[PDB]
Amino acid sequence: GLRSRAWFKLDEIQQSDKLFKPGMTVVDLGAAPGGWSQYVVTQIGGKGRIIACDLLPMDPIVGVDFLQGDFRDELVMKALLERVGDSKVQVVMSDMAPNMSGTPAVDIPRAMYLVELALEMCRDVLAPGGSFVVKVFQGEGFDEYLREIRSLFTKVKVRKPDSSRARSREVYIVATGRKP
Ligand SMILES: C[S@@+](CC[C@H](N)C(=O)[O-])C[C@H]1O[C@@H](n2cnc3c(N)ncnc32)[C@H](O)[C@@H]1O
Repeated sequence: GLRSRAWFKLDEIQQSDKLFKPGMTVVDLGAAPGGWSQYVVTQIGGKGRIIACDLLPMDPIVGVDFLQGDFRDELVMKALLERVGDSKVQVVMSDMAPNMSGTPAVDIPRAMYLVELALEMCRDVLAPGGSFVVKVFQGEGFDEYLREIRSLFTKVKVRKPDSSRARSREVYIVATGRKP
């Protein structure tokens, strides 16, 4: 197809939640191969920009400052913050997912650690009034994580994009209005 399933999932979320506007600065976590950043550039336009990160390398995209590295490493976090600089960040988007073993009691904790790191980054860099979109899996830790997100944002919705495989346990938490 012309675009990836991931690109279509974000397009569906943009349609339901209107997260991306012209000129915004966006952080893209777990960006490879680049569908979400590709999609967001069409919305924020040439004057907006994205600071992206993934363990894997990916094709460059004009307007996207991409840093290959392990988001769990504080050194990588520091380098991402050097790319954000004093730019106000209006949206943090995370599609990070760990390598899956196939065993829930192992995969869920692995995944939950990554989304907790994404939320912590929201606390530090997401501007007041900003948004967060994050891939989360159903099951252990979901309730507590949604609660943590609801305490940091004004409105929170749980989305299951039509393009998201009904067989997959993923959902996308879409939070808006980051609190002061
Ligand atoms: C679902 S794919 C992302 C697809 C992306 N949204 C797109 O549109 O192309 C998830 C990605 O998360 C990344 N990931 C997982 N753990 C990570 C970590 N510790 N640091 C950075 N990226 C990580 C992977 O390497 C994998 O590329």
